Amino acid sequence: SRKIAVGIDNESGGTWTALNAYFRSGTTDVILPEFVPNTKALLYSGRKDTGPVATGAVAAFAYYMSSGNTLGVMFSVPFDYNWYSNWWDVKIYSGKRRADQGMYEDLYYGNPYRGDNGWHEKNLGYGLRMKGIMTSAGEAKMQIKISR
Amino acid sequence: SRKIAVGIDNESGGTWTALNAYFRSGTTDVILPEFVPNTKALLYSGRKDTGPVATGAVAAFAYYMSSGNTLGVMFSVPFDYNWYSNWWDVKIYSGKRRADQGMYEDLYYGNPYRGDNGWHEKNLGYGLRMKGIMTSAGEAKMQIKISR
Amino acid sequence: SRKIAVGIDNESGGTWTALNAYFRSGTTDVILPEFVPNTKALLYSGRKDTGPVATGAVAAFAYYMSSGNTLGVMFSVPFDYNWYSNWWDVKIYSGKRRADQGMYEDLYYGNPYRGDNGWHEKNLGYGLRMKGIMTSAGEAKMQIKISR
Amino acid sequence: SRKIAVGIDNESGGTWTALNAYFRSGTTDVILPEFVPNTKALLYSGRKDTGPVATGAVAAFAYYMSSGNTLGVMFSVPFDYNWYSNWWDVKIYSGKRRADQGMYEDLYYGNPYRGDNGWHEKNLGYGLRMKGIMTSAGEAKMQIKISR
Amino acid sequence: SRKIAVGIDNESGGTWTALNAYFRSGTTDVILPEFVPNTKALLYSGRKDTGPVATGAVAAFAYYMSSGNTLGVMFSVPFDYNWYSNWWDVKIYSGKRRADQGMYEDLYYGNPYRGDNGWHEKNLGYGLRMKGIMTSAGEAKMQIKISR
Amino acid sequence: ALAGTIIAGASLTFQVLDKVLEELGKVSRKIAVGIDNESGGTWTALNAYFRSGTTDVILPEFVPNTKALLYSGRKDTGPVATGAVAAFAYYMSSGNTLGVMFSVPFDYNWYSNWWDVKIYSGKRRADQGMYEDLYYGNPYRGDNGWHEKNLGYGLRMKGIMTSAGEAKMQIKISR
Repeated sequence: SRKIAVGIDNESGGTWTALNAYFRSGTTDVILPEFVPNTKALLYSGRKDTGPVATGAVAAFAYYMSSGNTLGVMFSVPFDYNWYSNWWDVKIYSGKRRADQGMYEDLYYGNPYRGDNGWHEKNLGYGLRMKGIMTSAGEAKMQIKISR
Repeated sequence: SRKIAVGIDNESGGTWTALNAYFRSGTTDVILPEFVPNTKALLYSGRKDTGPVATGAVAAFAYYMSSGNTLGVMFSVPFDYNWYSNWWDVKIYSGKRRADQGMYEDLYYGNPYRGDNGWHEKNLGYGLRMKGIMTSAGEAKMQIKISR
Repeated sequence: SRKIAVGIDNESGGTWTALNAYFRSGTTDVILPEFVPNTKALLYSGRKDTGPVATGAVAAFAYYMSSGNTLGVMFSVPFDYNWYSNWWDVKIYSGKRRADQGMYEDLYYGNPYRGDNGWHEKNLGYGLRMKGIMTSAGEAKMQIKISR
Repeated sequence: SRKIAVGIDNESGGTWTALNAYFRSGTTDVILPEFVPNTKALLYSGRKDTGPVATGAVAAFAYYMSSGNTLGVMFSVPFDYNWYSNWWDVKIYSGKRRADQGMYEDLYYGNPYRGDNGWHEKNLGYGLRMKGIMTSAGEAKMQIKISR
Repeated sequence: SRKIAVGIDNESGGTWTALNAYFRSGTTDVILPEFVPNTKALLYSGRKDTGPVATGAVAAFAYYMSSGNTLGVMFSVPFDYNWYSNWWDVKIYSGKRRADQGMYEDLYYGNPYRGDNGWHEKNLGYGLRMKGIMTSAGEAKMQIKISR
Repeated sequence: ALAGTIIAGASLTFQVLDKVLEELGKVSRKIAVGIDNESGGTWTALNAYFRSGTTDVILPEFVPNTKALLYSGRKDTGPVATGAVAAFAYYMSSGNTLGVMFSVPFDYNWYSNWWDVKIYSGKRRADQGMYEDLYYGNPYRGDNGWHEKNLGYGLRMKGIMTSAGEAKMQIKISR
């Protein structure tokens, strides 16, 4: 039972606009919301693919803020923890950058915060910064505080 | 199992009238809602045939806007993903064009948007544009925004 | 079948900032609440990992006192009471100290209070005294009152 | 399937605070009430060890009153009623006395009242009088009216 | 599946004080209430022993009339209807008498009332008069209108 | 309301009859009992002799004038194949015993639905003789139809049930 709940807050004073959600592995059961206005919250979810397949649920999605840049946020809940370990990363990409294979490659193989059930903080730049955390359970929970 | 639930935004400036629900593959448990008023949402569904039958889920839908043309839309959630994938496409067919094999071969075999759970935007013509996305999961649900 | 509900009262008069929650074994279905206002008691839980795996519910977690100090709380809920038992403790670590393997080892191998369903008192220093308990049951509940 | 519930009235003219609960066998899924103010009825419960164990929920708990002494209450719901039997007693102990193995055996091997489903009254002393009961059922339930 | 709900109304003009509840076999899942005030209805219940044991729920209990006398109720629902049958009786005892083995002896071989769902009427003496009835099934009802 | 709660004589209709019938819970041999009180006196609960069958609710102790009663019955719950065939005796305040019977057997293949209402002389507690005399005087078959009988002593009866085991007493006791 692998699934992830994603919650991101928008305080930056601008309107957030949906770009896409790329899925290296796994799938979602809910369509990602097209808008999350200022002083509002975002909800997203995912799950391991139906059927007895030994693969994780690894995906990322891109979100367009009113600032004209794009958040790159990822999650990775794996089926096997023998080698795979849960990871999550947040970055802001200049301009309108669509989430894709390369976005997950960059965020996963850059400095993705370990899913050690610990809050992680860093300045995303562009006057924006993230406070996020994702749990290490087989069914993971994630929550990101985007701060200006 | 693959059951589809389709919602579409009618912000095209004209109330839509349901013409027919051409189901290339699979069937549904609800009737194509006849009227889609302005500033409302149109909900429909579809699902594989009951029983262990190796046939996918494809249907093509037509609606008559007040602009004098007809929207041509279809969905495709295959039975076996080993050889096919999720697909969709949105078009406007001139005048009175009922849903049939026509739009299915014109769109699914034309330039269909991949069912990769990504937001797609293009000008449908006649001063109308579409904004849709549908998850790659078998149990998928899609939102397609039609605006003038 | 092991789990533990964790609740901490914040009488200290200052909001507690969530730092992290290191888990030596086991995971959680809830995230660490980022803020703990004064006169507001925390709610949290920990649980045994999915599967017939011999893993316990043993973890430590810390918060940031508004006084600029780190308050760390540990619990111990083993799966096998034959070789182990319930254990819990609080130890305050000056400044910003992250909960880690060292946190868990030091709290579990210092003077941790037995989960004998018995209330325990000790002034944790820095003008803060802990009053707490956690039941011997494998599906225990933990309640700690932090008094100034 | 053995069960024991504890409800103690407090007409002692002062505040009551929980000291600890000692369980020779069994455990409780609830927290000892840190406070049972005057003219307010205590709430407590317990049950045998979950699993195929041939041990009942035989236990006792020491509870502190504002009078300056400890009220000690024991219960004995056995697993094998064929050799064993239901039991309960309450003794008053000078100063702060903590429930332990000695406390359990004293309240068990002293003059404990039978699980006769019948009210028992005896002068506990120190201005405190006891009127209590608990059923002979395996799901025994105990109620004591502590009055002056 | 042997059980009985036992009720008595206190019209006698004074509060009734609970004394005890002697049991030869069977037990109750609810503590016998401490008092039955004037113009109030008492609720009691009992059940057969847990486990596949060839036993019924036969017992008795006593209450103190505030005028200064003890009233006691007998009930008997056997497990094996092939040989034994339901029986019940009530007669007020002088002063304060505890329900016990002798109480149920005198109340079960003491001309018990045949609970064939038919009213049983006699004067208890001391200015008090009973009125009660039960069914003959394993789940009978015990309602007594004690009146002056 | 409840089987046993007193309701007005006009209130004891077929609707309330089936309501109390279904209130007890669905068993094949289930009987609803309710007797219209136009007898000119308050009825007193004598007893309910049960050669067979059982029930949950109690005889209404007081049945005031212009105020009928409610009652329900149910088949036995055990390893015995019998129906809810039984009877009970009432007593109007006019000074006589109101004796009613209700035969709702488990097996309609051999036995059949029957009922009968009589005013037995004096204080006549319900017993085996009660039910047997009511069943062998003139047992009214469960024909889903009314049966009218002069009860005597300035009393008469008008009652009915269903044919099947889902019996339903709504009997009008008049002058």
